[PDB]
Amino acid sequence: EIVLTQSPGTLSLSPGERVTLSCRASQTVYNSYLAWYQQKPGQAPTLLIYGTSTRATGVPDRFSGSGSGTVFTLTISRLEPEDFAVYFCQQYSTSPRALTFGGGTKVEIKRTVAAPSVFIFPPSDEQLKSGTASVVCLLNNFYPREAKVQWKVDNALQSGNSQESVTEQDSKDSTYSLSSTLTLSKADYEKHKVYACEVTHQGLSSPVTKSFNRGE
Amino acid sequence: QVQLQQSGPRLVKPSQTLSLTCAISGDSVSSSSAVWTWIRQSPSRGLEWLGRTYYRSKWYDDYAVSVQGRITINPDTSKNQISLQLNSVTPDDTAVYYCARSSINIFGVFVMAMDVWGQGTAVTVSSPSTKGPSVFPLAPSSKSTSGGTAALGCLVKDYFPEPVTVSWNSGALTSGVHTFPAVLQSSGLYSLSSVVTVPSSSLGTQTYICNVNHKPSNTKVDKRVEP
Repeated sequence: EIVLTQSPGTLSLSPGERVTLSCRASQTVYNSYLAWYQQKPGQAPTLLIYGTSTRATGVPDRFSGSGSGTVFTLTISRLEPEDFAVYFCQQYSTSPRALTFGGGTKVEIKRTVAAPSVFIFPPSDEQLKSGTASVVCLLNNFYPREAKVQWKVDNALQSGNSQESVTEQDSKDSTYSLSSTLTLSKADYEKHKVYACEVTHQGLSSPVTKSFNRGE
Repeated sequence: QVQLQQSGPRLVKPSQTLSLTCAISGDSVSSSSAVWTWIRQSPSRGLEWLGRTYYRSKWYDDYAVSVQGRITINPDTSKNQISLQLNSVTPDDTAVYYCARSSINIFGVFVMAMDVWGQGTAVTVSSPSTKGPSVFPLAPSSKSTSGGTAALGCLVKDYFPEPVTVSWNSGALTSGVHTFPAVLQSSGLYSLSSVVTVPSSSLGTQTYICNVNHKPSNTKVDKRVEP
């Protein structure tokens, strides 16, 4: 059973640069049987190269495949922002009949630092009727991905009662966004007045705080 | 052209059977120029081939060693589809399942480069019952919109399993939409947010509605979001 090992696992490069992706096979893969795919978030993979070096129909000329034996290479001559994706190699063996994929290389796009815009959302009256209060903080369209969110309730730093998640890099402007949810019981939410999300990021000269007063 | 339309998301109890379908348009399932294949993808294990079926004067199946003995891939010519049956599932079978076509033939061999893919079916192997989400508005304050930009959203809370789909204005609004990965709460239920930034000067003239669809529970919610 042929194992395909892709390197590097993740790459971060500026548009305009040349990208070189490597795929190493544990034993010989014959030239007709090595293919490459591009997979953008939320989508099925699409075929990029087949037969080691043949560009699939419609694929931009900036993509090319090469190599032989046990080492195969996918090159992007000049990276574009829309090329953010995971790239996979794939081999088919006729005897025994087997089909395996490499683990993928994620090509991330390096762009200028971008500060987040920050927004805070109180719990809805509808949710409060149900006994729980979710307070949401949005950090919109920033780069790089590292960001710090601190929740304060009546100026007391919160810990252990929030969860956050981050979008994949935007295909157009190459930024991230982040959502953090502070979850309180209705009783606790009603005990306090000032709710604040404080955001630290490389693009901000000093931290940004967005807040509201419950009932105002 | 050629399109492959797969089952919606599925929740399967451990030890039970996963059944999926892949409906083909723009080709014949019995085409001697095609091979039909199932592939799955998980975060932990990546892309894994499961098997293929194809017609050459008779039907053939080839299955991957990892699943041989509990997998069937059956064609249905009257429906022009292929199916997948995977028996005795475990949580390791939680994955996005894809059907795909391969038709590229090099020197008489189908080299199994996949040229057309279905949209994927998110399968969760787990014992809890389905539960539909509650949908709450994320309304921006008055002051936050004093600038040019208003942030609006929906909180999609307490559902199981993944996934949910969120659109805005029935798909008419896509620019500036961000739908975040769900997080798993201590209850074992998921919570997700979806937001969009829009011009504050529209908040009086334009309606904004988030359309939430949780197919496993047949829950559909359209929530108007008014700052």
